[PDB]
Amino acid sequence: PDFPTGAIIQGRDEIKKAYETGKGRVVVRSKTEIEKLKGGKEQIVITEIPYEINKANLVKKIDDVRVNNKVAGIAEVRDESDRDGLRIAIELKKDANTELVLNYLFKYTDLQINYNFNMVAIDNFTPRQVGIVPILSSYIAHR
Amino acid sequence: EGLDAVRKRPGMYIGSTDGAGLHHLVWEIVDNAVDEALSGFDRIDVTINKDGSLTVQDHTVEVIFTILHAGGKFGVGSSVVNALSSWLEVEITRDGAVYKQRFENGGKPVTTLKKIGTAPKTGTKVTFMPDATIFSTTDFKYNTISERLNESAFLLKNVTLSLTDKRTDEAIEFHYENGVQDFVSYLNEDKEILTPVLYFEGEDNGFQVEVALQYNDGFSDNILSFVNNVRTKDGGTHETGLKSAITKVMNDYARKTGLLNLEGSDYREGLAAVLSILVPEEHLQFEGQTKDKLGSPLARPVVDGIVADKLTFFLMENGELASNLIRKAIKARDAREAARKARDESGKLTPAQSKNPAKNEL
DNA sequence: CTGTGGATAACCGTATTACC
DNA sequence: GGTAATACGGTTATCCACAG
Ligand SMILES: [Mg+2]
Ligand SMILES: [Mg+2]
Repeated sequence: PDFPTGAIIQGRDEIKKAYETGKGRVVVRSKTEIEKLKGGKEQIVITEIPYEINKANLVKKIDDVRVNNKVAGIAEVRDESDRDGLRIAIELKKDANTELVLNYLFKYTDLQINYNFNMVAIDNFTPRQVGIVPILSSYIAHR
Repeated sequence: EGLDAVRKRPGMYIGSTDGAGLHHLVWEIVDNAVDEALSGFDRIDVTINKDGSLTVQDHTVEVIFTILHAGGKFGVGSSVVNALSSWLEVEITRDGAVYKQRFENGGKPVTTLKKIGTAPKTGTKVTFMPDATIFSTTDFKYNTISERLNESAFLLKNVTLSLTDKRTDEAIEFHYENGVQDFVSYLNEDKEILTPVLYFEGEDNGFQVEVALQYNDGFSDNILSFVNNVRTKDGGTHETGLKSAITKVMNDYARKTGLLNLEGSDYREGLAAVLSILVPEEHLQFEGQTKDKLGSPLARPVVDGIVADKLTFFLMENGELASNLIRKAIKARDAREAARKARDESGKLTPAQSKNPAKNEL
C-alpha cells in the first residue's frame, strides 16, 4: 500500500498474505528524526503518522503520557505543524533514554498501529472477499 | 607512546558506543591539548582531513600532551589515542627544526623521532587515523566536533578553538569573552527572549560558582551544570541548591511586593540557565560510578548561599521585570493546576504555543 | 472502551420591535 | 415571563464490524 499520509509499513509476509486472501495484518509506524539540540538535550520529531490517525488526539495522548509520567523523558510535547509541513516536536529532558521514550511511545500510543486488510467488494451483486487478483482481473474485464 | 590495555578493553576508556565512542576519543585528545595550552604553553587547531584522519595541533610538553584519558580541561605505555589507531603521527617543532615520528596498527612505532626539515617559533601536532578493527564507523561528524568545541570555548576563556574540515572546505572558530553569560545567550538565540541575561559569580568554602540565566517565552526549562568543566548530565546538589534559591527568594519577594506559596517550577517556566562551579578535591563526591550526578552535600548550600544572596540584591535592581516574573509565575501555578483538575475528572480556545502577554493576539 | 464512515433521528443558544 | 419571522452560530444518540 501507499498511504497518502506517508509513514512506514512493516510486514511483507502479511502484505502477501492479504494480497493472496484478502485478509492480513500489517504494522504502520510514524516517521521520526532525532534532533540534537543546543546544550545537549535530544528531541524526537515526528513527521508522518499512521493512516486515519487523528493528529490532535495523538499529540494530546502524548502530553497525556507526560503529565502521567507513564514513562520519563518527555520535557515538552509541541505540535509545530503548519502551511508547509507536519512537525511534532517531542522535546526531552537532559539525561533521558531517548530510545526508551520512543519505544514506549510506539507501544502505548497510536504513533504506531496495525492496519488490518479486509478486502470485501461487490463483485456480481454479492459481496466477495478478494485478494489482488480477482480485483485486478475484475478491473481488466470491466475495461 | 602507546598502551596495550586500552586495546584489550577499549570501551572501558572510551566506551566504543560507535562512533559515539569514536567521538569520545577526540574529546579526550583535544581536551588534553587545550589543557596543555592552558598550562601557559593560546589556540588549538582541530582539522578533519580529507583522507579521514584527525589532526589536532597547538601553537617536554609532547608526552605531557599525547597522554590523555584525561577529562581535565580544569584550567612505557600510556596514551589511549595512539593505542586506538591504525596510525598516529606526532610532529613537534620547537627550536629551529622539526622532529617527527609515526606509529602503526596499535601503537607500535615504525620510525624514530628523527628530524625532517628546519622550521624558522614552535608548536606540536598530532594527526591520527582510528581503525575499523575496533571501530564501527570512523567518520568524524563535523557538526558534533563543532558543537563540543563551541561549549568547550564558553567554559575556558583564555583559549580559542578552531575547526577546519578538508572534506568540505569549511571552518568555524570559537572564542567567547563574556563567558558563561554568552553561553546562556546561545541557549536562547533560537527562541524569543524575555528578561535579559542574569549573571552572578561566587567563591566560598573552597567553591567557586558561576551562574547565568535568562527567560524565553517557552515552557520547558533548560539548565546545564558543570563540576570542574565536566558536565553534570543528571545534575545533583549544586543544581538543586540553585533551584532551592530561585523559588525561595521569589516567594519571599512574592509575599512582599507582588502580594501573593507557589510550586517548585512555576518560576522556571522558560528559564534557561548555565551552572558551572569549581569544587576542591576534599569536597568532591559523585554517585554510583560516572560523574553524571553531583553528590557533595556541601555544594547544595554553598551554591544556594551564593546564588540566593546575589539574587536577593539584584532583585532590587528593577521591579518592572520582577513583579512581572512573579506575575507570570502566579499565572503558571494557575495554568498548571488547571491540568491537575482537568485530569481528575478523566475551552473551544485554540491556544498560542508560547505564553507572552506582550506579543500574543487573541 | 474508542474510532472508522455512510445511514437514522432530533436538538437550542443569540439579535431585532412590541406588548401585556 | 412569552411569541412573533428571518437571520447568525453549533450539538447528540442510535446501527453496523472489527480492532486493541
Ligand atoms: Mg501502537
Ligand atoms: Mg482504534
